[PDB]
Amino acid sequence: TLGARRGLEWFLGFYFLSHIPITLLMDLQGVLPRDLYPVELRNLQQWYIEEFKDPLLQTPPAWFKSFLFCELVFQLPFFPIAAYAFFKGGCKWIRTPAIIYSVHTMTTLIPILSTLLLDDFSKASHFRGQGPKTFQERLFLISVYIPYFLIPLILLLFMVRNPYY
Amino acid sequence: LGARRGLEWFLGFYFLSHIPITLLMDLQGVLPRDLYPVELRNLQQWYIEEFKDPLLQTPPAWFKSFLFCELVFQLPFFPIAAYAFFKGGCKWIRTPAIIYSVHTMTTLIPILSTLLLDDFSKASHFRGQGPKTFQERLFLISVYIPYFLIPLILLLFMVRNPYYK
Ligand SMILES: COc1cccc2c1CCC[C@@H]2CCCN1CCN(C2CCCCC2)CC1
Ligand SMILES: COc1cccc2c1CCC[C@@H]2CCCN1CCN(C2CCCCC2)CC1
Ligand SMILES: CCCCCCCC/C=C/CCCCCCCC(=O)OC[C@H](O)CO
Repeated sequence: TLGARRGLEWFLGFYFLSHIPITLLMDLQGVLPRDLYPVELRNLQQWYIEEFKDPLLQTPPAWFKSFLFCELVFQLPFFPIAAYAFFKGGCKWIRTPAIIYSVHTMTTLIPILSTLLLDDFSKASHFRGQGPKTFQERLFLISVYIPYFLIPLILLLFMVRNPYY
Repeated sequence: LGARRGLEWFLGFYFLSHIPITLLMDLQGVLPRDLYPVELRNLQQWYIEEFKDPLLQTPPAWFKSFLFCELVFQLPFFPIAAYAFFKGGCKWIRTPAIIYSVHTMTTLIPILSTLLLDDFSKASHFRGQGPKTFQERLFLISVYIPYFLIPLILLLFMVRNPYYK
């Protein structure tokens, strides 16, 4: 049947494939004009921000907004190329690109996960009551961001040590 | 000499000088300043007052995480990378230097974006600590931009130089 290395490649292929609709229809609504999005998709983002209490994608600060422009200009073009590579197999030319993507993404989420778990989101802060208030509400939000840090770390370890790449 | 060997000399001097820069300056906002002598505390207070640095003294959550990354991840790599480019022809530094380059570049994209585009008034969360004029934003970007360009050169150097593949 399928192997261990090939199984991770299929799992990584769906990660890069599913990241395309997640970036376009969700994350980029904080940097791109609202008029590029239909009303049905603009309310879907608000369902997330209200339920998960996300203070970043709601109104992005300057540091978070710079990571979103990286996702549009650098990460988004790489997603289809990486998906095709790990679905086909034997594409060694992706080793250095996948390392660059992994290290970059992981470095974007260390300040994100640190802010969501340690920063203050009360009315006295600049977030002005928009954000997780309880420890359970912080992990409920960290749960959505943690797959985008763990999966790239898996890709970094895979690329550095795999002799077939 | 030559451009390649000269760049390795320049890179070695970058990683060697980054050791006193990190220990004696940048880590004063992550480590307790009781461990620093009065003179080293006063030199940082001079830089914060003269250059109007809004991040180094009282770092936000996102800026603190990078300073911890600079301590746990970057500082141990500085002597190894200095030896690799001073000696020359250390092909084992390629992937480790790529990881440092993409990490440090991703660290400063939000910093440069914040210094140039964010609001540093008395009503902002920085409480008038930052720079107001465009002139001092360049005075502050000038001390942060070499840590984006030199890692950018390193990334392009390791990706294409056949003497490290
Ligand atoms: C039926 O379930 C759903 C339906 C609709 C949406 C969602 C779910 C399930 C859970 C919540 C999601 C909404 C996704 C929002 N997140 C996208 C990734 N983003 C990161 C990417 C990396 C760079 C930093 C930002 C963080 C935000
Ligand atoms: C006699 O003049 C000097 C003497 C000593 C030092 C300096 C000067 C004058 C020029 C300024 C320097 C001090 C620079 C301080 N910066 C170092 C890099 N650091 C990191 C933060 C994390 C991301 C990477 C960059 C931010 C702070
Ligand atoms: C006293 C002040 C001291 C500091 C003063 C400021 C120094 C600015 C230096 C910039 C280096 C630029 C190097 C550019 C090298 C070529 C880039 C290139 O060709 O890039 C191709 C591209 O990356 C393919 O994707």
